[PDB]
Amino acid sequence: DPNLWTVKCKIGEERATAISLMRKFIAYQFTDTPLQIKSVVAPEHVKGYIYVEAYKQTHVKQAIEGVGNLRLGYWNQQMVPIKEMTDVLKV
Amino acid sequence: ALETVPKDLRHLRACLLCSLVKTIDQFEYDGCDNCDAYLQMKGNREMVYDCTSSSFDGIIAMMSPEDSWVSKWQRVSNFKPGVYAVSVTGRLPQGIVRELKSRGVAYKSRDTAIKT
Repeated sequence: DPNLWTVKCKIGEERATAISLMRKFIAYQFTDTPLQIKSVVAPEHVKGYIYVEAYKQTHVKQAIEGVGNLRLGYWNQQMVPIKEMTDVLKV
Repeated sequence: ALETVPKDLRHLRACLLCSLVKTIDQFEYDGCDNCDAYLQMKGNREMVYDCTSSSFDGIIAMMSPEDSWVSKWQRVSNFKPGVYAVSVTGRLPQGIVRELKSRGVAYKSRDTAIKT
């Protein structure tokens, strides 16, 4: 299964960043540079960073090289613990 | 597709059967895109209010149900790509539930939230 990577986003604009990145995926999925990531998680109570479901940090970087909101996390990304998928989606 | 992709953040409400999250605008223009044949979501609003839930917790931008353990858990590995809600709060009317059962489509509640 794909792994979750934590990418830092502007505080309070994680939802906007997710909407923008999914719109860009819609616009560029049929192009020569589609987004190989699977999904994105922006928990309601998690501010400052979001989770990207991808197999490689390379895929994560190619997905987040869009809006500048994720520039700070563009330099490096951090794995989400294997046990942590269950906790990711808890409300 | 983009038709299933909601256009704005106003008046979001999820379906009770497939947990499809879309706005009243495209529910009016098309209704559901999963069980429209089984539900007749299009052409009315009162029954739409009963057959859709305005309280949903968490959404998933699933696109590959065939290879998603998310889809495995939430039992939409057999539905199309789209936006689905992890938790849906509501229930269908007994009449609609009986109609679906008679047609052979048992109604499985999508309320996966832990109530205390």
